[PDB]
Amino acid sequence: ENSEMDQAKEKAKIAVSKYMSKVLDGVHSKIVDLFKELEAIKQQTIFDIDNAKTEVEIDNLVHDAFSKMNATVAKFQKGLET
Amino acid sequence: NSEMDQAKEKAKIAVSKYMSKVLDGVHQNHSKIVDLFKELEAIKQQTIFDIDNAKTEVEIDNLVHDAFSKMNATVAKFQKGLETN
Repeated sequence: ENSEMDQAKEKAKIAVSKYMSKVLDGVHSKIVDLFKELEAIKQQTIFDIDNAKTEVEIDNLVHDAFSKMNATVAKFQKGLET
Repeated sequence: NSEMDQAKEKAKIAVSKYMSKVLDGVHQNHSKIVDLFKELEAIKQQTIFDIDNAKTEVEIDNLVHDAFSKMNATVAKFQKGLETN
């Protein structure tokens, strides 16, 4: 009844997982807290995608997760300063 | 001395390589992904400059990590820009 919109949800969920890997690579300790925080954002974004009703809510949810994940890595980096 | 010289060389390369690393997986009528690339290129040159002027090896580290932190914040601002309404 509602394919295509179910593919969009499925690709967005995967993209959120795939991005979390990417933002971990090149990052090299409060890093375990970095893991946990990113995980929290990913879980919360995939839960909200599962409830999205349009393609713009889905896309907004993805790019917001992307934004939050880069931000979290920014605080982490700033925090390795002395 | 020549170990400060080598510490400076290696920091510049970490800043240069990371600028590729941050852009990976970032993909999405038209995006400001060209201004994000000019913005990242700006943070890099500023930082490569500041490394040369750095006094100690603890300052070199603060510089590298501060640059890492700026590039993720820039990418973060770029992603937020991609939302709508």
